[PDB]
Formats: sequence, structure tokens, C-alpha cells
Amino acid sequence: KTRAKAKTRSSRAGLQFPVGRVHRLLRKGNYAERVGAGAPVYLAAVLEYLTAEILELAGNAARDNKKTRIIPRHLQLAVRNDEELNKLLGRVTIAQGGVLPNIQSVLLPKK
Amino acid sequence: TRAKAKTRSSRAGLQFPVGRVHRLLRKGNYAERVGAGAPVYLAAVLEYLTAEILELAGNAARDNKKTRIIPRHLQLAVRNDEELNKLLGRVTIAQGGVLPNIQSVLLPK
Amino acid sequence: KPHRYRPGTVALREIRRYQKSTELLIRKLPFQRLVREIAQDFKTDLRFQSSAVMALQEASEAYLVALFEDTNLCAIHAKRVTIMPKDIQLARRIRGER
Amino acid sequence: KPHRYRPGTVALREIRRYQKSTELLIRKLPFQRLVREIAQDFKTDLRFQSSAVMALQEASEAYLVALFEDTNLCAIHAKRVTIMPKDIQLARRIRGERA
Amino acid sequence: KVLRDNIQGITKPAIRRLARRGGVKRISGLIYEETRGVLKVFLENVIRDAVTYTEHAKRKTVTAMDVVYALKRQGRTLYGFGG
Amino acid sequence: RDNIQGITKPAIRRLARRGGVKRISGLIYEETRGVLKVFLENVIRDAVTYTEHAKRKTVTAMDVVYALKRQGRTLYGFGG
Amino acid sequence: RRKTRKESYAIYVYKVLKQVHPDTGISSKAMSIMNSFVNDVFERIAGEASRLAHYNKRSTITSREIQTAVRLLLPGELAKHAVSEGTKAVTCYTSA
Amino acid sequence: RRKTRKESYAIYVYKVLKQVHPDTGISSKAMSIMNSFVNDVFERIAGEASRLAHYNKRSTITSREIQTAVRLLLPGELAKHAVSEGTKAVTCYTSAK
Amino acid sequence: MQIFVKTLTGKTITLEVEPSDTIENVKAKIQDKEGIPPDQQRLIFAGKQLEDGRTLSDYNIQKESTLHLVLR
DNA sequence: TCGGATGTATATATCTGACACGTGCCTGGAGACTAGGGAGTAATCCCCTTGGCGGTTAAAACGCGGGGGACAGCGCGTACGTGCGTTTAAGCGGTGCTAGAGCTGTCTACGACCAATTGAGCGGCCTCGGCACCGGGATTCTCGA
DNA sequence: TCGAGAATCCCGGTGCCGAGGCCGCTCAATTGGTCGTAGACAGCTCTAGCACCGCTTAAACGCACGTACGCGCTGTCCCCCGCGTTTTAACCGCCAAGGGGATTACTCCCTAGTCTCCAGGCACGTGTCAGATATATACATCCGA
Repeated sequence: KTRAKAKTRSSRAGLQFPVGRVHRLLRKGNYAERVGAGAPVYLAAVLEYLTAEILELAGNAARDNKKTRIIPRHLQLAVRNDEELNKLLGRVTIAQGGVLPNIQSVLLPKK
Repeated sequence: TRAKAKTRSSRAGLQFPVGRVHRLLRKGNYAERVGAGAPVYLAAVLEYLTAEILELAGNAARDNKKTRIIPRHLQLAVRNDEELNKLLGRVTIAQGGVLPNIQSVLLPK
Repeated sequence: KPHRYRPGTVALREIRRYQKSTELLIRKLPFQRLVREIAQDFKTDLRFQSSAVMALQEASEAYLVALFEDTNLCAIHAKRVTIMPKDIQLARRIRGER
Repeated sequence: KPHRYRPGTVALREIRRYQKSTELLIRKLPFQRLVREIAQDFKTDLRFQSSAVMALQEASEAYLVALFEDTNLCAIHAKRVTIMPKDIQLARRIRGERA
Repeated sequence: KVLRDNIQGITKPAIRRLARRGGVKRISGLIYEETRGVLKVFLENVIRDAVTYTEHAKRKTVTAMDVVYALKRQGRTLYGFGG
Repeated sequence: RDNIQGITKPAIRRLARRGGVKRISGLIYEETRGVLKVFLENVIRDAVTYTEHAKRKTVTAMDVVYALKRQGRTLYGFGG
Repeated sequence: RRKTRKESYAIYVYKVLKQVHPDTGISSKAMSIMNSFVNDVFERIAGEASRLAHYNKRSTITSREIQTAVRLLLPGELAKHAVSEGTKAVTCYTSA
Repeated sequence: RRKTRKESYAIYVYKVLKQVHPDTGISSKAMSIMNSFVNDVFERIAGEASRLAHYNKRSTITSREIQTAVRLLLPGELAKHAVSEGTKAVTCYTSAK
Repeated sequence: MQIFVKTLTGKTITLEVEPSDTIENVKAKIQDKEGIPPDQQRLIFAGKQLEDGRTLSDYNIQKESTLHLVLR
């Protein structure tokens, strides 16, 4: 009767996001009567993938401007320049973001 | 012995089922517990809205010398009132149609 | 000698006539064939209920009518009577679609 | 003779300068006072957290910038360069906001 | 049976009738192709969503409820067909 | 209390310049002021309703985010 | 070999219609449209009430949540009249 | 002094960032924005899954509902990649014990 | 030098390697002392995937370094 | 500015298919009782909001010269509206047939719930390096001749 | 076409404050075990979706003709733009006071759950009349002399 050493559920799935916290939030969120044993793994994997994509693009954009930290402008530049992510966050405004540097062609000086 | 049963809608003086609304609230996965006053409020609000729309539609139909109500009358009643149009701004009604308006520029001289 | 109306009268007549009625405008069978051909690309050997086709036709007709109204407004804004493709493009761009 | 630029160059310079950066554009105190005056009607003796005022300012600025972009497109469509109130009205009507 | 070239079934007079109901008075000669493309895109999106919905239920027949749900999910809900 | 006049003409000019406008007519300012007033009234009404239901006396930053999210205008970075 | 039971709102809509206009009928499609309208509105109000209750760290929904959700959803005059009707109905039910 | 504990996805976001870019920092505002983004996506997916389960008169949320909701919300390429990642994670969790 | 390679099961093995030694030499020694085929060895040190064409000095893998191994 | 020709509105018979209504019944709602935790209320602490005063400095406000842009007017020719004869396939009415939606048993694997416990995650402190700021020079633009 | 002024960028030096990391500990995720039912699979029944064939006629198609509208071009007048001078209030720093938000403990009562009983809402079947068609006639409107 010796209990085995504890292993986090995220460790078995080879993930980084917490499986147990997601499971608790699903159970306490008033979504359904009962929750299966596989949904938290799927949700954690999806969230991790999306976070990794966003962070990679933002880091590339920050490295472009010779900076070692990420600020909201870098996140805005990363999001707005990818059509897929721009379509995802269509109706979301980011604080301290700014706009893309574009100008209409006709307004340019003649000659 | 036991006393005779009286429906809760009769006690509240309504025409919509209070018990059915209570059951739908309980089984709809909205909250852990449901109070005893929400169904009455919900039924009253729904009855008021239904009565308003039905009155407007009946008036519109009677303007067209008809005895029954068809979807065109409902569309005319909804689109010709401000607040009702605002409430249903993203809803399309089957067999409805449109409102008879023409831009003034296209009219002949 | 033959009686001919001036250009524009018949257009207004049809405008009034088709704004007074509520029946469908597109034919049924070609629309059903189009729907089946489009749906063939996602899963083969599919079957449809008639009410589904009717609902699709109603929604598409309403969408097209609203788009044409917006296009007419855009065309009128620029001192014109005739609608042109750039009006449709501008309306779609402003509405928030890609 | 004093050195003067032709009309239009400074406008493009201002466009580049203000669209490169990411600061706010409206003075804080007048906006806070306006928010307080507007909210006074709905309920008397209210109080505000500073972050709420900041959020309101950010949202308003974003909305105005987007509206101006759409208005500029509408103006350009009609073979012009200067925006006019009718352009704002047309953009608001098409967007579905104005009834 | 595999069916090809049904987009041309939307004849020019049908588009003209739709425009007349919309309030248009004069029509240019290049509108029809643009209208056909727009309609094709719209149908593609709605049909994709409905087919996904009917796939989840392990069925093989698309019902009206799937179309209603797919239309609602895009914020253009439809009344008069159940639900 | 004519505090709507605090939105000076140069501020509107700066906003338009960021938007991408090159020439501005002399009657834009009134329209801009009216539009901003309407938007602020709607948002503040919703936020005050939320605060009143919460049974408090000072509006928080959270109910502003909630009111904005209700109108399909989600905002990021303010404790959402 | 009979079918299963399908619940609906037809009887109550007919009762209200006969209360308002005593000499007017209604066809089937209009009844379906009204049924859809009732279901839609019920869903919106219930969802808003649930979110409001979750926001304030509560585990129940009472008349106050419904009243606030109604005030949030509907425009001005409709909100005022509906609030008055709901309050009157609740008071009349409690008194009996 | 008594302080209530607040939960956030800050540590996991930092772990992912250090996994992708070995040498790059992040400020507090960016962390708050990422926390809000994660919460928003979680809420959307969970609500879609709940509605989808309720449509088919069932009482359980399983991986199939999550997969269908993900395919419904995300566009094409993102949906494909997310589906692959979720399937791989679930298989790895099941095979091990 | 001596380096540490930690497997997926929580076991750390010691490799008597050199900075000039390629990652393929590390894989060969790991296979010799544990039986893990080089093609099934997935390696990270300092957040960099280890490539057989590169050496231990390329990844700045020095003595007493900690390396993570996956056999999936 | 009149008058002929065309399309639309108005009045009457008539026949059919959908609406309104009467039954049977069976499942869902109502009456009576218990028990147990969620929510209302009182008391306390201290943190954050509001208010006032001085300076200082950058931004707001006002006036003027002028050049480019909005707008009206004119001419042309070309694409689109209208009408007629010809060709095509949509629409309606039947008749067959079977794939698949829908309902009933059953039986087992999976999720909820509970007690002990122990390692992950959050609050507090600090320390030092990345980024902000100022001064200077090289560079890249624009406008008059 | 070419050169004289302004605005912008790259480089170097200096200083500050917040981001990355370490400790301590308390509450939530793990582990082991029991029990009840949600749903997966098999079987059967009946409907409605698919396919074919014939006929009728309304709608789509193609062609000819004329005209009105889209578009380029020119001239005028005036109204925003760039620049200089004067005025003001925003902003930063500091100092005081207190109201309302955030916890903590205690207690009554409001709701979930169970059993028993009966009546209201739904599926089914039927009659009859509101309105959709067909026919004829009166009236409003458009375009040429």
C-alpha cells in the first residue's frame, strides 16, 4: 500500500498547458452535465498551437526592428499581416496597436 | 383529503405556461438553481411582445380587406415600426418581400 | 407608326410590379442542379430534403436583393443612373467582406 | 524670399509621421470631463476608475480612425480628393449603423 | 452522376428581375458575371457549414435544420422553417 | 456645460491624418462631434446599467469591457 | 403506430390573437414564424441572464437578473413597458 | 495582510515563448493581451461544443464535439493543423498510462 | 568532456564526448551504451535541435551539460 | 396646349382545399413534506478617489496671401432599352422502387463522488541590464532658375 | 535640366526602473476505490427521395433600330493650406481628507428532491366557406400633333 509518485496529466500528453485546470474550468463552466476524459487534452493542444503561432510571428517582427522585447505594436503587426489570423480576429481591437503603413496611390504627387 | 389544482398561470393572470417555462429554464443548462420568480417575468414579457406584434399585423391585414394573416402582413408590420425593426434588424422572414420605395432621382422629369 | 414607349417607362413599371409581389424569381430546377454540383465537392453520394433547397433559395434571394440595393445607392452617390461593377466592389468592401 | 512648400507636402509628411507611431491623439482632461458630463444624466453622484476612462478613450479613437478610412475610400470613389459630410453619411448608411 | 456547368443556369433575365425588385433602373453589361461569382461564394460557404453539421450526426441526408443552423451561425438567421 | 467643444479642430485633423485623409472640408467637425457623442452615450449607458445591477457606486474597468463586448466590439489588454 | 409528441406555442398565440382581434384568423406559415420568434427571444433573454449571474459570482437566477437582461436587450419604450408588465405580474402572483 | 489569489496563463505563455525563441523577452501589456486572447478562444470553442452537444440531445462532451467545433470555427489551414495536433496529443495520452 | 543525456523515462546517462564530436557521434555512443537507435534520438540542448552534421562545440555543448532526449 | 391607344383597377359567379373544431387519453404538472446549504446582514480595515495650488511651457487660437481644386457648361458617339419572330426546356401528372431515417431491447464500460496527501503555483523582494534621452554630424529630400 | 535650404537618420554616451529570478507556504490536483446509468450495437418497419416518361406552352434567345447618357475638355471663382505672432490651460509635482470597496462571521429560509394523483394539450378525423380564377367592363396614363 505505497502510493506511486504523482505525475501531472500534462506530462503524459507531452503538452505545456495545464490539463487539470482546463478540466476544472469545463466542469464548473455550466456547459454540459458531464465531461469526458479526452476533451481537456484536445483543448490544451489547440490553445498551445495557436499561442505558439502568434508568438513566433510576433518574435520575428520584433527581431526585425532590432529589439529584444515584445510590445503590443509587434503583436499588431504580426496579426494584421497574416490573412488567416486577420480573418480570425476580425472584430477585435488591440490597445496601443496602431495601423498599417499604407497610402492610397492617387494621392501621391504627380511627377 | 386534497384541494383542487389551479395552474400557476391562472394565479398570475397570464395566458402563457409558467410551468413549461420553468421546466425549460431548469433543463436548459443556464444556472445551478432557478428561483421562483423568473418564469413569471419571462412569460409576461413574451406575452407582451407577442400581443404587440399580433395587433400590428392584424391592423395591416385589415387595411387590405382580408380576414386571415399571411407572412406579408407580418413583414409590413415589422418593417414599418421603428423599435420593432431595430429589434429584428438581422432577421429575414420567408415569403416577406420588401417595402415599396423608389429613389427620387430616377423619377421622370 | 407603331407605338413605342420612351426608354425608362417600362423599367419603372417592372420596378413597381416586382416590388408589389412576393413570389420567387429564380427558377427551381437550375438552382437545385447548382446546389447539388456545389455540394458534390465536399462529400460524394449525398441526398437533400426539398425544404433545405427552398431555404437556401430564400436566403440567397434576400442576400442578392440587399446587395443590389446597396449597389444602387453607391451608383447614385457618384452622379450616375447606371450601375457598374465598381459599385458592387465598393459596397462589398465597405460592408466588411473579403 | 521666405522658403515655402507647395500645398500638400506637409499633409503627406504628417500622414507618415502620425501613422508610424502609436500614441493617443486627444487631450486627456477634456475627454475625461466630457465622459463625466455624458454619464451625469443617467445617474447622479458617480465615480470612475482611471482605467475605465483609458479604455473608453482607446475604443473611441479606434472607431473614429476606422470611420475616417471608410470615408476616404467613399470620397475617392466619386473622383475627388476632399472629404465631405455626405461621404460620412453614405459610409454610415452602408455600414448599417444609421437607420 | 457528375454534373458540370450549372452556374450558367442563372439566366440574365433572372438577374434583371432581382435588380428590378432591388430598385435599379439601368444595368450595365458586365454585372452578370460579378453577380454569379458573388452568389457562388455565398453558396459555397453555407453549403460547407451545413455539410459539416450533417456529418457530425453520422447521417447521409441534409435536412432543413442543418441549413437553418448554418445560416444562424453567420448572423443571418431565417424564420419560418422550424426551430 | 458645453464640454463637447473640448474636442478641438487640430485633434480631429490629427485623427483624420492618421486615417489617411489629405484634404478636409470645413464642415467635418460637427459631424464628427455628433458621431462621437452618440457612440459615447450608448457605451456609457450600457456600462452604467451593469454597474447599477452590480449594486455599487463607482464604475469599474471590467463593466466597460463587458459593454463593449456586448456590441461586438471586443477589446484586448484591459483585464478582460 | 402514432407519432411522438411535438411541443409548440400555437395554442397560446391563438389565444392572444383572439384576445386582441376577436374576428381575425391566422394561417400556418404565420404561426411557424411566430413560434420561431418566441423561441429566439426566449433564448436571447435566458443566455443574457445566465451570463449576468455568472459575472457576479452567483449560483442562481432570480427576477432581478431577468429584469436587468430585459433592460439591456430591448430598446427604450419596449423595455419600459415590458418591465412594468413583468413587475405587475410578479406582484399579482405573490399576492395570491 | 490578506491577498486573494488570481489565476493566469502567464507561466505557460512564457514557457511556449522560450521554447520557440530562445532569447526574447516580453512586457506586461503583451502578457495581458495574450491572456485575454487565450480566454476568448477558450470561451468560443467551449460554447460551440456545448450547443453542438445540445442539438443532438446528448448529455456528454467528448473529443468529437471539440473536433467538430474546431473545424467549424477556425478557417482551413489553421483547422487542419489544429486537428492534427489534437489527434496526436490525444493518441499520445491514451497510449501511455 | 562528460555530458549528461536525460531520456524520457527520467534516466540520465553519461557520455565521454568532446566539443569537436559531432551529434552523430553522440547518437552512436548513446546507441552503444543504451541500445537506442540514432534515428530515434531527438535531442535538445540550450533550446536548439541537434543535427548530426553539427558538432557539440557548435551548440556550445560543454562538459557536464544537460541534454534532453525523446525516443518518440 | 388636345386626343388616341394601352395597361390597370373594379365588379360578379364559382369551386376547392385549408382552417377551425369535437374526442380520447396519457404523460407531465400540481399538492404536501423534509433537509440543507446559499444568500442576506452587521462590523471592520484601509486603499484608492477626489480636491486644491504653483509654475512652465507647449499647444491652441487668430490673421493673411494665394494657388490649386470643385463645379458648371458643351459636344460626341456608343452601349443599352424596346419590340418581334423563333427555339427550348421548365412545369405538371402519373408510376416504381428501395435506401435509410426512425423506434425498441440490452448490456457493459465510463464518469461522478469520496478520503488522504503532497508538490505546483502564487505573493513578496531585489538586482541589474535594456531602453529612453540628449548632443552631434551625414544624409536625403523639395523648390526656384 | 541643375543647386541651396530644411527635415530625417545614425552614432555615441549616460542614467533609470521594471523584468527575470529566488523563497516560503497553502490549497488544489492525484491516487485508489465503489456504484449507477448513457449510450453503443443489433433488429425491424415504413416513408420519402430518386428515376423515368409523356405533353403543353410560357419563357429564353437572337436581331434590328434609335437615342440619351457617360465621358473628355475648358474656364472661373473661392476656399483651404502654409506660415507667423499672441494667448491660455494641460501637465507635473506635492499635500490632505474621507467614502466606499473588500473580508469575515452568523443565521433564517428558499429551493431541490420524492411520492401520489388527475386533467390539459396533442394526434386524429371531418365539414364548409375565404379566397383564388375566370370573365367582362370602366378608368388612369403616356406620347405625338
